Parts: sequence; structure tokens; C-alpha cells
Amino acid sequence: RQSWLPGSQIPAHLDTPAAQALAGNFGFDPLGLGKDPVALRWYQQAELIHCRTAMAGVAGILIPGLLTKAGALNVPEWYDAGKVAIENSFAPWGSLLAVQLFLCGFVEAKRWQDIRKPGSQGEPGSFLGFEASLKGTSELGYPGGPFDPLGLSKEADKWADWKLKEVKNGRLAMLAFLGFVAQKYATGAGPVDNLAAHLKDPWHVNYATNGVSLPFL
Amino acid sequence: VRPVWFPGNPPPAHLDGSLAGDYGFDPLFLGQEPQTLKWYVQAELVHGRFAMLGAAGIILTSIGAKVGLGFPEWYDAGKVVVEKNNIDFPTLMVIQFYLMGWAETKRWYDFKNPGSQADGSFLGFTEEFKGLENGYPGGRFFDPMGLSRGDAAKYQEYKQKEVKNGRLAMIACLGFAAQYAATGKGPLDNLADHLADPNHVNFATNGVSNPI
Amino acid sequence: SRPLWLPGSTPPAHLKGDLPGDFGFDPLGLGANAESLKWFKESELVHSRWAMAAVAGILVQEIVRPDVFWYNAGKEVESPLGPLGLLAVEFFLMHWVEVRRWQDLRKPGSVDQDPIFSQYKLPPHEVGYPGGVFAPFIPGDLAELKVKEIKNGRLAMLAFVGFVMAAQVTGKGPIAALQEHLADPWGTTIFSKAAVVPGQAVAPPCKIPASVSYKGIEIPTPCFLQGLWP
Amino acid sequence: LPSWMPGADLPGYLNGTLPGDFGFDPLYLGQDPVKLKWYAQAELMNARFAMLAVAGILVPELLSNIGFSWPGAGVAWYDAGKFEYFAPASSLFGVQMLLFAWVEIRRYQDFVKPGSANQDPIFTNNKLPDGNEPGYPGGIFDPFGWSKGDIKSLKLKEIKNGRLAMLAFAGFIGQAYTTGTTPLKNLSTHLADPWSTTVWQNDLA
Ligand code: CLA
Ligand SMILES: CC1=C[C@H](O)CC(C)(C)[C@H]1/C=C/C(C)=C/C=C/C(C)=C/C=C/C=C(C)/C=C/C=C(C)/C=C/C1=C(C)C[C@H](O)CC1(C)C
Repeated sequence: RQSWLPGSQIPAHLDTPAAQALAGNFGFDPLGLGKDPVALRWYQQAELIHCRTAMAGVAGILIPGLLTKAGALNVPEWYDAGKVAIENSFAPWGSLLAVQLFLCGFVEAKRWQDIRKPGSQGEPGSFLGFEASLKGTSELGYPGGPFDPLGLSKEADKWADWKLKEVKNGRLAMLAFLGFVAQKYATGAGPVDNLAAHLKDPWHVNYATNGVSLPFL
Repeated sequence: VRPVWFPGNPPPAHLDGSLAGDYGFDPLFLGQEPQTLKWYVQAELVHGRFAMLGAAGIILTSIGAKVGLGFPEWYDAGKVVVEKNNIDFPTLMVIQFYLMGWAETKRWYDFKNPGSQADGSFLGFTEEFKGLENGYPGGRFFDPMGLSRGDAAKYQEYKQKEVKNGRLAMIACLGFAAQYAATGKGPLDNLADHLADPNHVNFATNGVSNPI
Repeated sequence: SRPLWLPGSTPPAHLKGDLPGDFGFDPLGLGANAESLKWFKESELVHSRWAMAAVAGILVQEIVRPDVFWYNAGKEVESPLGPLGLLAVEFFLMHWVEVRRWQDLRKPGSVDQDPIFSQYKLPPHEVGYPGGVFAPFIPGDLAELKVKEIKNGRLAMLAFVGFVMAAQVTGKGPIAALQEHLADPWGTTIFSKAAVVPGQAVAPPCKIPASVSYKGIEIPTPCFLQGLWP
Repeated sequence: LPSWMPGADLPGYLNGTLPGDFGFDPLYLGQDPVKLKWYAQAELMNARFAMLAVAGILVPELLSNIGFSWPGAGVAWYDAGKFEYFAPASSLFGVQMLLFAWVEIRRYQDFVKPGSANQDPIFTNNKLPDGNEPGYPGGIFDPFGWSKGDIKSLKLKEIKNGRLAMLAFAGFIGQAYTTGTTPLKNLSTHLADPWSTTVWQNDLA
């Protein structure tokens, strides 16, 4: 098997049939958090949700960020998108935050009750009729039905590969967003401009020169 | 009997003579545990290799410096190489830590698990990162000419020569350091100065070595 | 055991007499591994052949067209061909040839067939000695001519390094240096130019200049191992 | 038995059934057979669009230097987006995506279930023959009576011209980004002076 550190002793809780059947297992647990299988279950759920929302957010940063260097899509910088949006908008930000709290709390409550009980949300008479297709698909965190419309999740031969691509791209996306934050506080411009200013002069413009990222040198 | 570092004293129990450069020199008994002695074997070899390479650098640069070529002396080369080309100091140091950390970490985790890096995790390489002994990582990359797998007794001779030259180089580099701290001049300049007047230019004349 | 270098001595245990022109010369033991020894065998053959062709080039180049300093010749012969174009042709062509030969080395008996014309096939051989169209005929016998080629090769390699230093100290060609030396044998040797004493050390001045301005972008020209001359 | 490197070991999963199987995969991209199928179909499609593209960049420019008078007088291949048509490019994009959605999803439905998209939905008499071969349709897509010969030769030829055309279109992108000119003019100034117009020559400016 692959390991993060070849030659390192892989911990015994990440070496089970239950833990090796997880997407993107690389035996990485230096701080031994996942000693409890229930806790490992919950943490896997946390990783999946963070992956999906991280991909969505970072794509939202990049793709308008890239395409604005072309002609179309005049988009302001991601750290200024809220202001301009709310000046474009019709309501104050408080009411928008309240509405999103409601509409997201409902859904997250659903998903949470499905985490505590696996076959929960599908029981007769609960919803007006989507109770038909709100069960799980035998692997928690990966529902079916109205999710996965295109039927890509039906074939069994591509299954682990779709999983593994998801988790790898997601981990990379989380790293990307943390990078967005740090580059915002460090240099003071958009990430696309950081990429351009680094490709323009690599040996002079990096975090060894920005004067904040390591002040002792 | 083996030649001992001190003719007459028997050698300690943990030192036998299977190693290279084994003269029974351990008054503080720092290597009594076998794992600790194994680790110190690797430490001595690594320090010796960097010392040999460094002293060769110092001597060759000073030879080029005394003859009128324009090389700086070794206490000035860092400043003039960083200053003169364009090079930013910290990015060079950081890349040093990148590469050295990668390779050195490979070495560390090959010590902990002795045959682990020969699995194929690195790009595609198998049995060219398997170690031969403790601190002798001979494969295709580290023994390209192929001296370790032929003429085994002559190879033991090479081990002996490596350790002896390494120790000599370590105390040589210490010599360069303290010599520059005392006289404030270049090392081969000191060699020519002592070679001009041996009876009157030595350490007993600087006034810094013996303050009596 | 035929003769050997430093006769009367004993050869190393790995050199026996299979190869042409082996005399037991390995004090460092650089041929203990057979898998090394094959690569080094090919290395010796190739270096010898390049050196022979280059030494004959230098001699005949001086003879036919004198007063063209071979050590400068690149700054010379420049033609309507661009140097970039020459570098390109050399790169691609030599890349092809060396790759084919090396493929024959690491995988024997594979590149014997002409790729374009599928009729011709190079016959079986011993590595490093292809034969076929590479040698139309043998004057004499094989096992002697192998010895002769290795001898002329080692002599030629020494001759070329002699040419390089003989240019970087004097500043003339080989035959011109020979004329200078026959003009005064006691006064023009390497011992007659430089010496080291515990008092002082003196070296010959380098005749060859600094960075050479070929086409604006200058080529830095150093002499080999400048600081350790006598 | 041909190779991309005569003597070197070929990967085991390639067996010549694919057109143009030369055993070239130094990155081992096609170990799984499913990925091999998808990659093969992708190669065919990329090849055909490359061949049509390179034809559509050579032929207008080749017929530009000869001097006809249709309003495509040699403007460019990359300046095809600043010309007055008889429709702005937006509706062009719309109709394009509708028609190609129809065609490409139909083709994908053939690929997932081979032998299922054969008959004409409207005029239900017209039907493709049962030589399905996902990626090689047949029937009216081979209207002029070919495929009579040993088609492995013609498949091999199609894939060779496709690979050459893909590299050619990569060439058009690279040359037009670097020199910023038309490609037959690049061949013109290269046939003018082959020794002082090279890549190494131009990249030193
Ligand atoms: C291109 C260089 C080269 C190479 C690779 C070889 C290779 C070989 N020679 Mg060889 N040889 C050469 C040049 C070379 N020769 C020259 C120039 C001479 C004349 C002096 C000889 C004379 C010679 C004899 C008399 C014999 C060999 C033998 C051998 C074989 C076994 C020895 C061995 O393992 O060495 C491997 C060689 C190397 C690893 C190359 C070492 C290069 C070092 C590291 C560079 C340092 C050299 C130093 C700068 C000194 C330079 C000289 C100076 C005057 C300029 C081997 C195939 C023996 C043989 O045939 O047995 C099979 C044998 O009997 N050679
Ligand atoms: C593994 C482990 C294990 C062992 O045991 C221990 C240790 C080691 C400690 C650990 C580690 C950990 C880590 C590292 C983690 C990380 C994380 C992250 C980074 C996340 C993020 C994450 C991230 C995320 C989600 C993100 C998201 C984002 C978003 C939404 C965005 C949004 C937006 C947009 C669109 C645009 C607009 O205009 C604005 C805004 C609003 C801004």
C-alpha cells in the first residue's frame, strides 16, 4: 500500500478492512485522532463536506479570477466581491444572512439526522413524497437518487476511482483556499496576480522576499 | 593484537575491530549501547564526508587565491558570490533546506527501517535506494563505478582509507577555523608565512595562542 | 602473461587475458564488476576512436592549411551556414547515432536491422565491434588488429591531451612546438619553464586569452586547471 | 511487431487490436481496460477534429496566396472572429451547441450500448447495418462504397494522419503564439533561409 512516509509505521486503526475501504487512505495520522471508529466515521463525514464546499469555493475564486484577465467577465477581486455585490443587490446583508441560515439549517439538519441514523430520512409519510429517494446508498456520505442525476454512480468498476479523484482534488482545494487567505494577508493582491508576478521573476518574488512570511531572515 | 590508540591499555568491550578505523578509542564510553554505537558510526561517516569535501574546497580556493586569479578567501566567498551575481540570500537558503531535507529525510527513515526505501515509492526506483550496510548506501547512484561489489578485501581497505582520511579532514577543517580566528589571514597564506620563517612564525608567536 | 606493464609483477585477479590489449593495469580495481567492465570496455573503445580521428585531424589540419590555430578554429572557419544551424544538424544527427549505438549496448542484438530498407541486416557481432558495412574487409587477422587499434588509441588519447596542454602553455600547434623543441632541447621543456621551491613557485603565463568575443555574446575561454600548473 | 523503440519492452496490455498500436505508453496511462476504451474513442475524435481543423487552416491560406476573390482573402485563421458574417457569433454558438448536443449525445448513446443507435427515429425504414464498431459507424457514414479492403490498413492510416494532424495543430498554436504570424508565412520565411530561421534562432530575441 501507499503511505505518506515510506518506512513509517502505519497506525493500527488505519490498518483495518473498515479503514482501508475509505477513499484516499494514505496512513496519515501523526496526531492519533482517529482511535475511535465512530470518531473516524464522523471525521470522514467532515472531510467529505469540507472537500465539496472547498472545491466549490475555490472554483468560484479561480474561474472568474482567470477569465477576468481575458476580455469578458469583469469580476472584482474575491476579497471585495461582497461589497460590490451588496451594492448591486436589493437587500441588506443581515436579511440575506438570516435567510441563508434558515435554508441551510434545514438541509444540514436533514443530513445530520442521516448521520446519526443511516436509514432515517426515508420513512413513510415524513415528507410529501421525496421520502422515496432520501435514503442512503449503503455508504454514508454518498447518497443517490436526486443526487448524481447523470447515473455516473451506477457502474461498480469506476467506483473507487471516482471516490479517490474526489478526495484528492478536495484536499488540494482546501490547500488552495488556505493559500488564498495567506496570499491575501501577505502580498496584498489577487491570486492570479501573484501567479503572474511569480512567473515573471521566480528567483526574486516568493515568500522569502515578501518580508512578512519569515521576518527573522 | 590490534594497534590501539594508547599502547598498553586493552580496548573496551564494545569495540572489537569489525568496524573501520577501530582503534579502541572511547574513554567516556559514549558508544556502549549497540544502537547508539550504530548511530554514531553513521554520524562519523557523514561528518567525515562533509569535512573531506569542505577541506578540498578550502585548499583549492586558497591555491587559486594566492596566485593572482581573483578568488576570494573562504571567509569572504559567501558575501561576494551572493552580492556579485544577483542572488537573494534567503531563497537560496530555503532551496537548500528543500533539497537537503528531502535527501536527508530519506537517509533518516532508511536508518529507522533498514530496507524500506527499496519499495518503489520514489518515482520508479527499486534496489537503487537499498542500503548495503550502515552508512554505506552503495547502489547505482552512490557507487556508479562499482567498487563495493568486487574485491571484498580490497573494499575493506577502501573503508579503512575513507575513515582515516575523513578524520584527518575533520581536524583539518577545525584547523582552518581556529587558524583564521587566531591570525585573521588565509590558510595557505599562513602556510607560506610559516614556510618562509619556520623558527619565528608559528603559534607560539601570535600572542593569541599562548597568553603568557 | 604475455608481457605485462612493469614486467614481473602480478596481474589483478579479475584480469585474465580474454580481452585485446589487457595487461593487468588496474591498481584501483575499477574493473572488478563484469557489468562495470562491459561499459568501461565500450568507453575505452569509443574514447580511443574519437581521439585517433581528432589527432589525425589536428595534424593534417596544420599540414594542409598552416597558420590556422586549431585551438581557435571555431572562431575561424565560419561559413554561410549559421553556427546555430550547424549546432542543430550536429545535435539531431549525432543524437540519432549515439542512441542507436547505446541501444545496441544495453540490449544486445536488437538494432541490427536497417529501419528504412528492410532487406539489409547487420550480422551477429561481439559488442563494440559491429562489423558488416562498418568494415568492408580485414587486412591481416582480427585478434591482432584489435590489439593494434587499442594501442594506437591509447597512444592517441595521450597525444590529444598532450596537444591541449602543449597549446595552453606555448600557444602554437603540435608540429610547430616540435620545431621549437628541436631548436633548443635543453631550454624548452616543461622543466625549463616552471618550478616549485619551498621558497617560491612560478608557473608559465597563459598564452590563450580571456573571454572570446565570437559574435558579440562572448565565450569565456579558460585554460584547464589554471591554478595548479607546474 | 513494430515498436516505438526497437528492442525495448512493450507494456503487456497492448496487443495490436487498436489501430496504430506501437506500444508507446511510458507513463502507463491505460492499465485499466475501461480507460483504454475511453482513451481510444477520445483519440479517434480528437484526431478527426484535428484533421478537419488543419485542413481548414491550410486550404484557405493555400488558396489565399494564389489570389482568388472570395472575402476570405487570407485574413488569418485566428482572425475569424472579427469579420462581418450575416449573423453575430452569439446565434452561431447557440445553433452550434443545439445541433452538436443532439449529435454527440446520440453518439455517446451508441458508445454506452453498442448496437442501439442504428435506425432513423423519424423515417423508421432507414437503418444502419449491423457492423456496429463503436467509433466506426458505417452505412451512410461510409457512403461511397469503401471499407471493401482490409480495413485495418485504413484504420492504421487514419490514426497516423490523425496523430500527425494533432501535432500539426499544436504546431499552429505554438507558432502563432510565438512568431505571431500566419503559418504558411512561417514556411515561407523558412524556405527563404533555412539556416538563419530556426527555433533556436528566434527564441534568442
Ligand atoms: C577514456 C579513458 C579510458 C577508459 C575508460 C579505459 C578503460 C579501460 N582500460 Mg584503459 N587506458 C586509457 C584510457 C582509458 N581506458 C589510456 C589513455 C591508457 C594509456 C595510458 C590506457 C591504458 C590501459 C592499459 C595498459 C590497460 C587498460 C585497461 C583498461 C580496462 C580495465 C581498467 C579499468 O577498469 O579502467 C576503467 C577506466 C576508467 C574508470 C577511467 C578512469 C578515468 C579517471 C577517473 C580520470 C582520472 C585520470 C587522471 C586525470 C589522469 C589523466 C592522465 C594524464 C596523463 C592526463 C578498461 C576497459 C586494462 C585492460 O585492458 O584490461 C582489460 C589494461 O591492461 N588501459
Ligand atoms: C489530516 C490531519 C490528520 C492528523 O491526524 C492531524 C493533522 C495533521 C493536524 C490533520 C491535518 C489537518 C489539516 C492540514 C487540515 C486542513 C484543512 C483545511 C485547509 C480546510 C480548508 C477548507 C476551506 C474551505 C472549506 C473553503 C471554502 C471556501 C468558500 C466557501 C469560499 C467562498 C467565497 C467565494 C466562493 C467567493 C466569494 O466572493 C467570497 C467567498 C465567501 C470567500
